[PDB]
Amino acid sequence: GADRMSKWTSKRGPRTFCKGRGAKGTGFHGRDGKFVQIKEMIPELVVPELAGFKLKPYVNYRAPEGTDTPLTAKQLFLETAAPAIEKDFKAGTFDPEHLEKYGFEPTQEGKLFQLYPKNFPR
Amino acid sequence: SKVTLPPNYRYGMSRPGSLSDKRKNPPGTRRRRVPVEPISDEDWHLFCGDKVEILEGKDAGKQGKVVQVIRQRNWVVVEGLNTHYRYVGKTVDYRGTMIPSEAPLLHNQVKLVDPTDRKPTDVEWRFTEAGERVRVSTRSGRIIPKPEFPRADGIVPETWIDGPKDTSVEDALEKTYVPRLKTLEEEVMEAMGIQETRRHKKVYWY
Amino acid sequence: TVIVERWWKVPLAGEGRKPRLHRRHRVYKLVEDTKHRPKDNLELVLTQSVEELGVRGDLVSVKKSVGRNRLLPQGLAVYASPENKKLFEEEKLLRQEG
Amino acid sequence: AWRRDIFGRIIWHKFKQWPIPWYLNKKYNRKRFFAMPYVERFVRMRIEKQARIKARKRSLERKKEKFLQEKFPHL
Amino acid sequence: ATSVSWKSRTKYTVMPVKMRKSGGRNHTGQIQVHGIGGGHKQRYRMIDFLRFRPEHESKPGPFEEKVIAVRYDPCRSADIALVAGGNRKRWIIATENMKAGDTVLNSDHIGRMAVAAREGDAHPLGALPVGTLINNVESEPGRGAQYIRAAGTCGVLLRKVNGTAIIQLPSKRQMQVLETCIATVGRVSNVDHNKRVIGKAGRNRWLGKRPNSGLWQRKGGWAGRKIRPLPPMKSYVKLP
Amino acid sequence: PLHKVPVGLWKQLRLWEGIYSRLPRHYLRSLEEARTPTPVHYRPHGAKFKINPKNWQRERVEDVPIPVHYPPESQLGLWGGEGWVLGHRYVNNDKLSKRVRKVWKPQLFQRELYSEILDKRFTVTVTMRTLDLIDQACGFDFYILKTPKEDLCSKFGMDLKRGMLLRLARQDPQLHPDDPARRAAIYDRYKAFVIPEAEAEWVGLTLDEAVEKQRLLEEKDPIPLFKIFVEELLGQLQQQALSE
RNA sequence: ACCAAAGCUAGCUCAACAUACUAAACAAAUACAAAAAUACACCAAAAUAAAAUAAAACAUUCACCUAACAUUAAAGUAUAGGAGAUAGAAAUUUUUAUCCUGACGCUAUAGAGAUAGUACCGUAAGGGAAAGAUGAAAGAAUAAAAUAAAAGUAAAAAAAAGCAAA
RNA sequence: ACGAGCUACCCAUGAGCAGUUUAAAAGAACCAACUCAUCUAUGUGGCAAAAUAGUGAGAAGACUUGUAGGUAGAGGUGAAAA
RNA sequence: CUCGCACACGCUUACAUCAGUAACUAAUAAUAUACUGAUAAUUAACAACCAAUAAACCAAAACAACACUAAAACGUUUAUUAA
Ligand SMILES: [Mg+2]
Ligand SMILES: [Mg+2]
Ligand SMILES: [Mg+2]
Ligand SMILES: [Mg+2]
Ligand SMILES: [Mg+2]
Ligand SMILES: [Mg+2]
Ligand SMILES: [Mg+2]
Ligand SMILES: [Mg+2]
Ligand SMILES: [Mg+2]
Ligand SMILES: [Mg+2]
Ligand SMILES: [Mg+2]
Ligand SMILES: [Mg+2]
Ligand SMILES: [Mg+2]
Ligand SMILES: [Mg+2]
Ligand SMILES: [Mg+2]
Ligand SMILES: [Mg+2]
Ligand SMILES: [Mg+2]
Ligand SMILES: [Mg+2]
Ligand SMILES: [Mg+2]
Ligand SMILES: [Mg+2]
Ligand SMILES: [Mg+2]
Ligand SMILES: [Mg+2]
Ligand SMILES: [Mg+2]
Ligand SMILES: [Mg+2]
Ligand SMILES: [Mg+2]
Ligand SMILES: [Mg+2]
Ligand SMILES: [Mg+2]
Ligand SMILES: [Mg+2]
Ligand SMILES: [Mg+2]
Ligand SMILES: [Mg+2]
Ligand SMILES: [Mg+2]
Ligand SMILES: [Mg+2]
Ligand SMILES: [Mg+2]
Ligand SMILES: [Mg+2]
Ligand SMILES: [Mg+2]
Repeated sequence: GADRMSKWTSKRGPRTFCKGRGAKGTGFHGRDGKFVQIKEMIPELVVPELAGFKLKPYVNYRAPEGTDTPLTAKQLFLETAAPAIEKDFKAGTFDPEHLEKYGFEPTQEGKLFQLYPKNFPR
Repeated sequence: SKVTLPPNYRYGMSRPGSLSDKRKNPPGTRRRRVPVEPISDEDWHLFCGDKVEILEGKDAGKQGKVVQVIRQRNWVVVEGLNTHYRYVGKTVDYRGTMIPSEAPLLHNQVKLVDPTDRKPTDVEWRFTEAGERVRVSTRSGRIIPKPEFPRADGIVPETWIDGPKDTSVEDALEKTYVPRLKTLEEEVMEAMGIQETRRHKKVYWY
Repeated sequence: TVIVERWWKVPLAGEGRKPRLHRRHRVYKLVEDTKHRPKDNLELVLTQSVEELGVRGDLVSVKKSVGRNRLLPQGLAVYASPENKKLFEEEKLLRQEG
Repeated sequence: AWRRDIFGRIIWHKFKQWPIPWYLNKKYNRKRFFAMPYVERFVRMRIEKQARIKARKRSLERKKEKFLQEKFPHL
Repeated sequence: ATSVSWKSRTKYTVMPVKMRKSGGRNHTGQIQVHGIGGGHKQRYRMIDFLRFRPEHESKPGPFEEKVIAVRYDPCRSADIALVAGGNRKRWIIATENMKAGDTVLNSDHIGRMAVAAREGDAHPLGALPVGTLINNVESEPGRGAQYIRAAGTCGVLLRKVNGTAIIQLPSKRQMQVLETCIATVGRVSNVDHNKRVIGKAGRNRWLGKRPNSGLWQRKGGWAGRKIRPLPPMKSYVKLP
Repeated sequence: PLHKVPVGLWKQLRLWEGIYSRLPRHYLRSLEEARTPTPVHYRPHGAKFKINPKNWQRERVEDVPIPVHYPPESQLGLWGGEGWVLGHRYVNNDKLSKRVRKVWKPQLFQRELYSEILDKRFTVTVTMRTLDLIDQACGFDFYILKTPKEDLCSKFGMDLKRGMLLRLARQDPQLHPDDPARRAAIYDRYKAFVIPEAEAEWVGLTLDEAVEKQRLLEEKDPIPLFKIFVEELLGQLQQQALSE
């Protein structure tokens, strides 16, 4: 009989079995049967300029490392918002109702790169 | 990368993925299990690079420097003390280079020696008032410094020259992170001036 | 409604345990089917002056068919509960006194 | 979401991105996130099999510890 | 699995529609009728048995149509006829002497005087003479022609009483219906259908008749010449 | 090996642990209690002790309920607590004769019933027993509000009871918007079944429905940690200000 | 002298306690023809256990037979039974908290089927194995010691006559 | 529970039949491809758990055949051979 | 002596280059498409996925002129929307 442990790929079936190998789609089917490719569906690699970049894939061997201190939400908040909140509270202009001026986003549906829905691949 | 080993694996002073170990034990072998006394990481006081003395064997009372330790079989090996002689250069019609290799030894046969009186002592772990855990001898009552040993890579930080593809120490240790509330994507877009006005539509998740 | 009785006796269980039922306890005998009995007669208090039965304010005994299909659905009569009977009794009292 | 498939297991079903709501989806509507009454028996077998595996692992470890203590009487 | 019927076509069309035969099997897939299957491919020509169907409600009176062609229908024994009136054409059941270019009248009017019964015309049963040969008889008003349809077969009007018509079917049974039921006059086409001779066992297979089973069954008490009396009149009128 | 807990207590332990423990206490106790349903297909005997005719001795005798199978379509109507009796019987009523599988079924009727509180006509399938119970209770509303769950044995009946209780407790003007006097008269005669709102919306709910309702009530979006950190920082700043 | 033989371990079994019970992995893809990112729906279903057997046959009956109330007694008693085989209570009584948990269980034809539900056998449901042995060190194989003890052969074919022996 | 990928019968969708004699595509005739399997001889742990060689019957039809679907055992299907 | 080339279905690297074959596969050797190891390979134009909604439309394929019966798969156009 046929195998069962082997993977069921597109090479193991008839002509009518044309299964994808995992690549993402890049368009749809047009009018006369051709494939219409959508430009926005094709990823655009945002590659920076490395001409003046003074860093290398390897570090110096004598360079010391540091104690592992993974970044947490508490540390990020202390670094980005705690000084501003403290200064505003000392000044007396602090407004608990409005926090959008401090980087807080009440709703993610407005901006481009959303965090919980994860609108961006990488 | 790491190699996987069967539970019925015997350690023979050879790298598990090495050709010699592969030829000694093929992937289809499962030998009898040897009894190994359970010694924890907090009670293993025999390190690599320290001077030790030999209790029993042909070289009774001789002292040597530890060169390797195998925690799986509780083995400690010293350089050129407990030795058997073997030929390494073997050909069809020539032989030579008969070198003395050395057999492993157990923790019950090897005990640490303090550098003060050079006499055998028993090592017990103690907690210092400075927050450090250093081995303290009991026969004499002195601390034994950690035997710093060179790593297997073979390079010492004191003499290192940067290649074309190595960062300088100042560049590697330079701090340029500004902890704001923007994603890497948003920061890169702002830095490179990529302007995007239109936004995503409603997407249902289920 | 069919009423059935077990052919075999079930062993006792007095501590509150469920009786140990067996396959032989699934054998039943139809002692009586209630649909074949002479059905009782429904008593209703009239609320309107009906031609066939009588005047509003009387307890009349009509069969369940007409009681459930004609008197009650159309509001021509009500049940003979004590609460409903007290209201008719007081209505009769005031009608007699005035 | 923590779902319960037809095999009785508790899985973490990740959500996929769709252009139409869940009640209008041909492919999603025929999926089943619930267990039929005939799955409790197999769930019980799974529980008992895992319990047996854990119990015999514990017994093996206890026997190994006792054998090591007998072989090395350093006490 | 369960199969779906081929008869999913809500729009009436003149062109023949392709049909999927099923030999005795029900929707489940098991045989319910034996001796059916392996015939010739056929296309179904939809027949409008409601002869009096005015094109628009604005003119619900009698109307005249013209016969375009009388053609062969594989799905029935009789020949069909294409009749065109206004902006639509319909397949009807051809009578004994329908030809191309003929004129047919479809009416729903009943008068005190009987109408001269033509062959292709369709009139209500209350307007036809007492001794008229009819076909495509309709049971309830506005229901359709379920009764006599086979080639050459025709019923005979017997008597009209109390606004109610009585007919005699080809099975010699009396059928009582309302006098307003529309029925076509005359014998159905292909009057020589009973005299056809199947030349060989292969023509039956062409028609789609599988051979009978070879199992020998002893006759029971059902067999024998049962001289039974004619069944009583089948009445469709609703007496209050 | 052996389970620590017998398999019989698995359901009770599952009800005790998890979201099932967050259900209201009255609902939990209402499902925990198990009242015996009234005898319908079998005739009970009065005394607990009876004299054996052949032995002439007093012996204890008890009631063994006859298993009744309720088909799924019984939950869409009011069958009066009766259903299908699945059992065996002896042909010719002789023990030594054959044993035959037998199914006894109730006679179903399609009747329209009026609800005074809900002001609606329901076309439901009922039995002569249901109609007789309605007659004895002197009203469809009274019958529904009086007969408990174990005697109704209908999810539709439980839903009707829940709706009636909710309407009575809310004093809804939807009954007779233009007849306040009629509405008050209707509501006053059912005053014996007034239930507080905290318990009147959990009477005709199954376990799955109750779990879904509790999950919907407890469903809250996770508040961002920015709010927690801001509150903590404000508290620390207030403490520092007050300590100086 | 070949073939061969012997290890003592991997692990299993039965109970007690027990948190209170579908382990870890779940980046992406997974009930399209599973592991195939992406389009206007349809979803759900219940209806008694039967028989092999015992009654030396077999028709009424036939303990347990995947539904909790445990233990000491009442008691194999009252009862139910082609009153046969057999089935069988109840009223009423007894039961003092925890550790003291390991083994007059097996040692590779045994103990789990398990080195594994894997190879292999079937279209599928499904069935389902056998296989390990040196040494402190093989980073001691011009490698060292114990048995050379089964059947089968060789060393070493046979010389009238006979259940092969006495 | 699992089985109509073999086979029995249907449902869709396709495909084959060259030459000769006949106003013929006539369930006509000769005979190929093709489909069956009459008789004999080998084979009988075989090439083969049903074959080889020769010889035979049909070969425009109630014909052969590819793909896919359906009918499931107290049944299916059957030009009845249980 | 002559069952060859390709496609469909099916198997999945058994295909190609180099090297080795004491032994393992060929029912034996030689060596190798059938064993062993290393390294490479099948590149789309051919094939698969590749519009709906209403209306006009009875008129067979068999060189199809025109017919027989067993009545026969196979299509365009118009209008509205087709990223
Ligand atoms: Mg297989
Ligand atoms: Mg393929
Ligand atoms: Mg292919
Ligand atoms: Mg393209
Ligand atoms: Mg037909
Ligand atoms: Mg015809
Ligand atoms: Mg016949
Ligand atoms: Mg016959
Ligand atoms: Mg017997
Ligand atoms: Mg016997
Ligand atoms: Mg017998
Ligand atoms: Mg017998
Ligand atoms: Mg039994
Ligand atoms: Mg008796
Ligand atoms: Mg007897
Ligand atoms: Mg008791
Ligand atoms: Mg074993
Ligand atoms: Mg021997
Ligand atoms: Mg002799
Ligand atoms: Mg099939
Ligand atoms: Mg088939
Ligand atoms: Mg020819
Ligand atoms: Mg011929
Ligand atoms: Mg032959
Ligand atoms: Mg010859
Ligand atoms: Mg031939
Ligand atoms: Mg011939
Ligand atoms: Mg012939
Ligand atoms: Mg039988
Ligand atoms: Mg049969
Ligand atoms: Mg016969
Ligand atoms: Mg026979
Ligand atoms: Mg193969
Ligand atoms: Mg190769
Ligand atoms: Mg060879």
